[PDB]
Parts: sequence; C-alpha cells; structure tokens
Amino acid sequence: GQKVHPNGIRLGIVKPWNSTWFANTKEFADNLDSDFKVRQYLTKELAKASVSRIVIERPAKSIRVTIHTARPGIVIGKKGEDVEKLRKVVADIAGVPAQINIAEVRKPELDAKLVADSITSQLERRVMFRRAMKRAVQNAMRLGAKGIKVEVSGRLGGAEIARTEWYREGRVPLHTLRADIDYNTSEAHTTYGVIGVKVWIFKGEI
Amino acid sequence: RIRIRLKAFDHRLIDQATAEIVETAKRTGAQVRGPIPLPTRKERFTVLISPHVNKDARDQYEIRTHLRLVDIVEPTEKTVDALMRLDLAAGVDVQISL
Amino acid sequence: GPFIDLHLLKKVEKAVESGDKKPLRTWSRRSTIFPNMIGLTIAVHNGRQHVPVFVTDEMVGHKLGEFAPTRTYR
Amino acid sequence: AKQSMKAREVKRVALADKYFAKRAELKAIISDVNARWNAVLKLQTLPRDSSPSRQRNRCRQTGRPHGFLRKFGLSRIKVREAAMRGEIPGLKKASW
RNA sequence: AGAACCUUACCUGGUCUUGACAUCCACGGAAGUUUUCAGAGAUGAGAAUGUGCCUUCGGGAACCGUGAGACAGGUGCUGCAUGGCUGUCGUCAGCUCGUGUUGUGAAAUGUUGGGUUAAGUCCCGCAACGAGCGCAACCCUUAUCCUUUGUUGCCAGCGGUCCGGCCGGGAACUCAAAGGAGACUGCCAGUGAUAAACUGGAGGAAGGUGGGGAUGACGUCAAGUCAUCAUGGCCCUUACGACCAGGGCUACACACGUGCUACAAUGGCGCAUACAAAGAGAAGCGACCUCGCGAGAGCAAGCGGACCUCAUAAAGUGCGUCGUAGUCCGGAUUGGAGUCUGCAACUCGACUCCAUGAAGUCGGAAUCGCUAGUAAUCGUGGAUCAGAAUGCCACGGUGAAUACGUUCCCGGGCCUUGUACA
Repeated sequence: GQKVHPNGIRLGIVKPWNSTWFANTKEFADNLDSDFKVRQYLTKELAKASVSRIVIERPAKSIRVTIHTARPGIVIGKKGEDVEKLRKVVADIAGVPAQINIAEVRKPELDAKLVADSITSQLERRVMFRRAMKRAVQNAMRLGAKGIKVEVSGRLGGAEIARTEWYREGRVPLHTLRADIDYNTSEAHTTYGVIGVKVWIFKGEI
Repeated sequence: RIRIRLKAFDHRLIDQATAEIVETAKRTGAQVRGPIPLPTRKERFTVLISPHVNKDARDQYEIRTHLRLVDIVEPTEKTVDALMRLDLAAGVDVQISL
Repeated sequence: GPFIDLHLLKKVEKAVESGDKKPLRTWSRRSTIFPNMIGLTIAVHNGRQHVPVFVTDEMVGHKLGEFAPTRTYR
Repeated sequence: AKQSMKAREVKRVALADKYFAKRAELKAIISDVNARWNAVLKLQTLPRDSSPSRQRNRCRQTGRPHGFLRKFGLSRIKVREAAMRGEIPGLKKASW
C-alpha cells in the first residue's frame, strides 16, 4: 500500500549490509550476477536446514560465503558433504575460486525468515492459522524479542475475496529509523491462493 | 614512489585501511604524504517504482566511493617489505602507482 | 559508391545484366538508383507487396520508394 | 518478459560480437576516409543476421527491457528489489 | 528513462515443426575451423577442416545430427481470485486495545472541558489509570568554527623567479574530505491562571520544530502491473507458437491535455575586458596541431582520471548598429550543396554554408500555477543512448510583487441537531 522496505532505508543506518563486495565499472554488473546464482541456489538445498542469510564479500578474486544458520548439524551432512560440493558451484557458474564459511546464529525461532518460514511450514502442514498464529506469535514473546508484528495474507479458510490479519504485540517502532528490524516476508503455497506472511521483529534499541 | 590507491564505499571501512599502514607499515621508512581521500564519485539514479505510469518516482539511490591518494616515498628494506601481502579488509582492490 | 545493397545487387545483377525482363520482388527498397537502371523495374517491399516504381532519371536527389510507399492518404 | 525472448536473447547478443569483434577490423580502412569500393560493401551485407545495433540491453536476472540501467546491468523494479534485499553493496536511498 | 530492424506485443512475403530452448534417452559425429555455391536472408548444395581432452580405450565431458516421446513453447484472459509492488485522501492528525466503573444489556467513559500549538503538542480541570500506531527527534544535507594534513590543488609570509606555485618552502590564504562544538524560548522582561505556549531584548553565521530533504498510521477506494517475474482459474499446443527478409507504430484533413519560440521602451549584427558550481571518460575523453564556408576530415600528447580530455560559459560591461514599423521584430514554407552517423533514414537520421523573410503587434470566454536566492529569467551536465533532446533528471548567475481576511468556493475535519434510509 504505502510503505518503504525496512531494510532498504536502514542499510545507510546502523543495520549493516547483508552482502558487501566491491569492484569497478565494467565488472560491476557481472559480480552481483554471480552473487545471485548462489543465493537462488543455496535455498534449494538448505531449505529445511533453517536458512537465515547469505553474506558475500570480495577480498581478492574470491568470495567469503558467510552462511548464517540455526540448524547446522544437518548443514554439514556426513562431515564433508558440503565443504567442497558447495565450493564446486561457485568456481564456474559464478566464476569465483572461493571458500565456504558456515556459521550458526542461535535462537532458531527468532530470525526473520525463521519466524516467517515456520508458519509456512505449519501452513504447508495446513494447520489452523487461528491455532498457528497465536502460538507462533508467542514463540517470540517466549525467548525475548521485544515486540512482534505478524500479518498473514488472505485466501484463508474458505473464501475467494478474503481479508488481512494482524497480531500487533509489544512494540514495533519501524517508522522511527533507529530500530534494527529483522524483517523478511515469505510465501506459502497452499493450493487455493498465495497465502503470504509479513513478519516484523524488533531486536532492541541501539 | 609507492603511491597507494584504495576505492571503498564506506568511510567506516576505508578509515581502517590506514591503521593497517600508519603503524605496521610506517615507522620512519615511509615518507607519508597522507591518507587523503579527497574526491568522491557520487552516482544518483532516479529510477521509477511502479510497473506502470507514476509521473513522480521519489526513488533515488546513491554511492559515495572514496579515493585515498597515499603517496609514500621511501622504498625501504624494513617498512615497505611487510606491505605486499595486504588486502584488508572488505572489497579491496589495488591501484598502486609506480 | 552510391547506396546499393547485395540484397538487390543479387537482383540488379540478375536484372540489368540480361537486358529488360520480368521484375524482381525486391526486399531491399532503400537503395540509390544507378544511371543504367533507367527503364528497368526494381520493386519496393511495403510490408506485404513488392510494389514497383516507374524509374525516372529525375531520381538522383529523389529516391526509389516515393512512388511506391507503404501508406495511402485518400 | 515475453518468455520466448529469452530464447532470442542469446541469439541476438552472442553472435553480434562473435562475428563483429574482428571482422570490423578486417574492413576498417575502406569505407572510412582513407582513399571506396563495393567488394567491402559485398563483404558488408552478404549475410544480414549479425547486428551489433540490435542489442536492446535486456535485464540480467529476469529480463525486462524497459528501465534498464547502465552501471547496474539491471532494470526498473530489479534495481529496487536488489537494493531492498541488500543484494547491491553500498547503496542507500539518495538524500542530501 | 526513447520506434528503420530488434524492441513488437502489429501485419504479412519467407517459412521452422521435437523444434528457439530445456528436462529426457537413443545413435553417430570431438566440438570447432576454411570456403564455394544459391538465396532476400533464414534455410540451404555442401565440400573442406580437424579428431584435442577424460580415456584403467568398454565409454565419454560437451555440443555438432536426426530418428522417437513424455510435450518445450503463448508481452495470452479478470489485480472485480489473490502474492508482491502501487495512485489518492494525507504530513491531514488521526486511529483502536489491556485494566476501571457507570449501566439488564448492545455501548459509552479512555478520545470529552480551560485554552494552547504544525500537531491526540503540552499543561490546569479531568470518570479515569494505562499503554501501543501515528505528528515529533533518530537521519542526509547545507547556513559558520576548530582539529586532519598536504596530491593531480592552492601562495598569506619568505624568497630563486626564465611573474607561471614557475622553483624552494609553507599547511598558510583558500580549495579539497574525516571528525568535535554551538541552539535549549536557553537567558531576561512582559503576556497569559502563577500553566505550557508565546510577545521583545541580548548574542551569533544560527531563535522561537536553523532550513530543505528523507520518512506516508488504521485504512475507504472490485483503481494501478494477470504484459515483468510471480499468479488460484481459463486457455492457442504442425500453436493467443516458433523461425527470416521487410514494413508500420512518425498518414493528417485536424479537435484539444501540457510545454517551449515569438509578437520587441533591442533585434539582425559585428566587436574587447569579467568570472561559476555541478560534473563527465579505455568498444574512451579526445586535445597541441593541421583543418571544414559551416557542418566536418586528418594529427591525436596526456589522463586512466582536483594531472589529461571533456569545456570554462552566461545575462554583466566598453561600443555603435537599429526605432518599436510584419521588417531592419519574427520565424515559417518550398527546393537542393558539403561531410558526419550507422549494413541499414526516401517513406520514419539530425547538426550545417547561402538565398528563400509566412503565421504573430501579448491571444476572447476563461483556466492552471506559485510566499525568499521565492514565480520566474538566463547559464550547466546526466541518463534513455550505433546515431534521435524542445523535454526529463540534477547544478551556476541576476533578482522580484507582497500576506487584511475567512465572505464565497475547494478541501476538510472535528463538537453538537432532525428522517419509516442499511
């Protein structure tokens, strides 16, 4: 309706870049080209593996793929499953002879995609949102997370012209810039209707 | 005539590109002209928003890349030889001038 | 030299070389008319039909596809 | 995007410089003011289907033609969405 | 935020049907490389050409090639199916909840009074206490300092000067980016309930959110994009397809939605002083030059970018011209030289030497627009860019007219009246 993306205004503010490489003019369009074919591809295997973010910097003809996760025991595989296999991709189709860096951020029900994609995993399970929202709001209210704002998109229950949702809770001061909001929309492909989700999480003043 | 050039987006990343060199690569044997980022190459793009007519976007973005022109003149055998192995830290390319 | 194209230079060398004959449905209309093209007929593709032009020696500053345009007005 | 243009994308981009990176040097004197003959003009357009003035600079990762950008190699809504995901490094909203 | 083709979603001339391209296997060819041929090019007669690499030589990487199939493909339909994005009311100040009690309840009280502010901003009275969304400030910016420390940029001071920072030197004048101050009605006086708010004073570059940006609550709007991807549902699949030459989207014969040039108390002219920021660049910017009647040809250093190039310019002045006359204002209309661009412009490329010298003497009814470096009036780049700026997006200079007011109108809203209208 009438908004700005709460990351896009705050990358110039204390919320940092979730990818930051550098180059010059001619290769300036071919580098984030390579950075896109890994970010569409790391979703394709690390989907159930509790994916959080993907960070890419270019120190010298290499990318430091700094994967942030919360369930790393399934990410590693058979202790060597995903060391060179996920450096095999970046060598040619990204053109980057690079290394891999997996790392866990804890609290696996508090990151933006995690609160988002769990409800999708509960709506791919097709449980009642009226039982799903009311608990998955308070998972954030359990482990801290000073404020939440969760809108579930329509085509919910039996309807073809549906409504929106809210559960506003705590405090979500996104109109004030100094509020480091871990926001990430997701999408859940229930058969009738694209049931989407918008998740605002406030991780403390700075 | 070891003339150091680094291009970086931030100031808060290019500012610790000189702490790498002022102490650990200069004690006496590098006649430092100065870490001086003097110009800035700003690039603004008032690209649209809506996938239709909008008649006024109010979307525009910018970059402020800085250009440190660091011209040290003392090719020592102590200071400037602990220097060829330095690309710190994030998105760092070389335009050393000789 | 003057603006001719091989899309009609493989037509005007099959037209002028053997005298005056049946015409060529000429796809490349934008050319410049040689002085030995007088009397000869080289058509103009308007989008559907290679409509021809009665070649006149006044077509020095003037060009080919004026008498055979695409569009009609009344 | 006219998804069949992603077929005709490479067909109009690749062979443009795979034919006219070196063959333009092969005739780079004649039609230029250096002397004018038709054998180079026969060399010029004995095929047609190679054209380095046919590339419309289609977008990179989804291919929308309009609103393309020179520096970024991306178009109208994709420059936005990559800047909102942080996919573009060092790029905030312009304000001064 | 851009049409010869492409874009093209549009039409056909030519046509390509396991295809343009991919999943999938078969079976051979290493792919690939030169060339004739014939075409409008696809397609196609093809010959040549090589047989590299994994190779534990059976097979292959991977395409070249068809045969065969699930079926590749459709800028294709309702944003009135919805995802995401989005116009507007609207920078408006509004919008509801947990507890509390009035009431049998639907519901109110919270939100209502005194006023006061840009404002649910704030205080006194509050039938409430409380909070979250929103106005605010956080932020970018410039209006003025110190410190930073001298390139590609400057010369106060001191000098070598072949006045050019040219060369010492000096970080200085100042320019150029990192990072601190200061501003809070602060202070006093006065207003007002002694409340906040405010009226003057002082100070400074800055005083009554320093100023502009940036930032759009619940939402009503079957409104925007099913043609960007996405997309519940429908669909043409030898095809709302694919595949090539080529044409048009630029006919006007004109109504009008918005602009620039004019109609002149200075325009065709020629002349000499003066100085800007903002920035542009290796499929480059392109100078010094030589040169084009101009358009433009050759020479093209340097900069790879405060070096070099792009490009230092305008009203401003010193001078007359010339008299508010359709020309000596104006600029049209009709024709063609000389190159530039692009294979490609005649239809549908502009710049340009010269003559051609229209309509127009400020435009009716009226409308739209705007409060200080302001309406405007002249300079300066950027992109869309093979070559198409009047505009678009940003920067320089000169500098206005002023504000009684809510009568009406627009745009409202809030606080309080009456209807058999969901």
